[PDB]
Amino acid sequence: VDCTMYICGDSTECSNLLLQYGSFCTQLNRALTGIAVEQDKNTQEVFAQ
Amino acid sequence: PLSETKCTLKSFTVEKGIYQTSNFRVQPTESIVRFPNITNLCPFGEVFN
Repeated sequence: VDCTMYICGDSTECSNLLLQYGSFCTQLNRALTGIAVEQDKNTQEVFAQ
Repeated sequence: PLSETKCTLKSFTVEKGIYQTSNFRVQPTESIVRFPNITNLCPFGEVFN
């Protein structure tokens, strides 16, 4: 999920207000990328041996 | 994109791999509006002429 698009539907003002919260969207995106990498590693370990 | 990835990874050197930098989207040209066909008009003829 794209945090900015999910929180604000292409609203510049909403994005600006969300920016005041910090870097929560970046952390969530990093967590999702790590989850995807973990899934890829899991399937590689399960099958590619 | 090399400099973009350098900004993303907080370093001047980036290792070989894949990294997410940002997101992309397009914008509406101006707008579009669609309304139903004009129905029968009010008989203003018998009122005016």
